[PDB]
Amino acid sequence: MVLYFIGLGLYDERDITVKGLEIAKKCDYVFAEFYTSLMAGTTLGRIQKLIGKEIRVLSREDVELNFENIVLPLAKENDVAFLTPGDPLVATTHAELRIRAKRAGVESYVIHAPSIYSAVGITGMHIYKFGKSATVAYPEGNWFPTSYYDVIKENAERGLHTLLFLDIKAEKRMYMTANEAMELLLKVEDMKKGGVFTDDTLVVVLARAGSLNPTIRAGYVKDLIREDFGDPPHILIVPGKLHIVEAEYLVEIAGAPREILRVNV
Amino acid sequence: MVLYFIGLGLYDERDITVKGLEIAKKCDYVFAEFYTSLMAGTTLGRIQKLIGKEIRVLSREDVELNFENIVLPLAKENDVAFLTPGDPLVATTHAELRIRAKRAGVESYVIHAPSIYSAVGITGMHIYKFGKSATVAYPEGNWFPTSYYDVIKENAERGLHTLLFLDIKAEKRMYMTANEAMELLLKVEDMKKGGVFTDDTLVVVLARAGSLNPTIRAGYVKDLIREDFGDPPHILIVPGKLHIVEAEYLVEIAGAPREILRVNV
Ligand SMILES: Nc1ncnc2c1ncn2[C@@H]1O[C@H](CSCC[C@H](N)C(=O)O)[C@@H](O)[C@H]1O
Repeated sequence: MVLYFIGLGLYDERDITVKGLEIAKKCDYVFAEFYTSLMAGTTLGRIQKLIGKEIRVLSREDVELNFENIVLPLAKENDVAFLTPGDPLVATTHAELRIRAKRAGVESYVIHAPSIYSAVGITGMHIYKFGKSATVAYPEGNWFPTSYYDVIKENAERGLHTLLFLDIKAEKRMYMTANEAMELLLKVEDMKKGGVFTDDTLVVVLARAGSLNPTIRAGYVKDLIREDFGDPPHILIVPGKLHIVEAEYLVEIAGAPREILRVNV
Repeated sequence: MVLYFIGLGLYDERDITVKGLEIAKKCDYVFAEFYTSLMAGTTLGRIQKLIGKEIRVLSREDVELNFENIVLPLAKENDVAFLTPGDPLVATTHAELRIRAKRAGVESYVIHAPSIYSAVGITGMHIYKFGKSATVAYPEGNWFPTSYYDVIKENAERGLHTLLFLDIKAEKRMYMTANEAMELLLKVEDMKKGGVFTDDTLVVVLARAGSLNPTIRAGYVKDLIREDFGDPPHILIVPGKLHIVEAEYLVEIAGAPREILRVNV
């Protein structure tokens, strides 16, 4: 009679919370989805071994089209778990699944876990100063979306930081690197000429958040555009005007050039 | 030989990540602070039992003034952990403590935990639509803080949602309720008269996120300002322009007035 949305965390199988793990172990059936994102630091097998239950993976169609036919039926006479990378419901479409549960007469509970949305706090930048977020999507064919560029402009104009989620082709396990994102942004700038993203723009790259050894680098596009930030996933941030304390952290912890203390503060 | 920043999570001792627990259990010394937030579902004893170590609790003064004299010295010859509610680097100044660690020759690592900043996803509102965040602080003496009012105004003008962290006076066991936050906002409104926060403003309240049964309520200030949302902690949200799906969730899950379904595109 109960459905549990359980978050898996940032990177590997140990990023789930103790609460999530224990609940998952007591569920009769355990489902999971890896289309909204991937758990780059582990494998389905390792997650299964930790939970001690076989995990049935669901595709985007399985969920968006048949959630009420695949998952909910079992939740009627059993405790069912639905695992998702990060924190449940941080992905825009999963909240509606709670409504589906309701109309099916199934109780649902959410077990939270760390999300890159909150993990960016490790960049040393004040979380309250992050504005609207955006996703840098790979262009394709005659389609060249650029709304993420406008988001940076609007945030920066108000002295706010911009968190940029990078595109991912989960099915094919293809990660967009911060380098590719920087190249795309420069391309958009050349098209729009808004003076929003250039070689002189200060950016911050956070790679493999959740890991004990994430890569945290800060600096100007001209210097970081071809730098190796390690394996995915990568997150890109365009800070607004920095608080001195934010800048000091980027310099001392993220290897930012001393120049940011007088140019970006 | 190292210092660990480990989050404890939203509500109880099981909100710590498996990663955080396994590491905490192997540290030689464990410190913690419980003034940045409130974990309403646990106690020091239960946390100690789970980790199997004695925990020395530090006050805001111990940390901000003497972190390098109380914690860092031991981290030079031992494995030390510093525990905090939620995520250690979200809506705190703990990030700066990493700078102190570096300058003291101590390597530090961060272990994330669920944060209220991302947990708001359970309100059904799109995470990317949250703009700048703010804190509603208790007036003191002749001092009446009001900056949070301007944050709401700036976000709303952009159609963005506003997350409002509520004040806390740990040593006095005072946890600002959503009701008190609403009362303060109405007073600021009377002064600035910007039409930002009135009895007709739609707001969302999330209390005790992390628990299995958090209170999630949406409605007009006039109706919710005297409603009982249960024990603290609470956070207040002022939605911007709602998506249909956002409104649908608030109605179905948060008991919001069905009239908000009719969006004024
Ligand atoms: N479980 C919870 N439910 C509702 N609000 C919460 C909460 N935990 C924290 N808050 C809110 O955030 C304030 C503390 S701010 C510190 C937040 C913490 N680093 C984190 O990552 O969550 C509280 O006063 C309250 O307004």
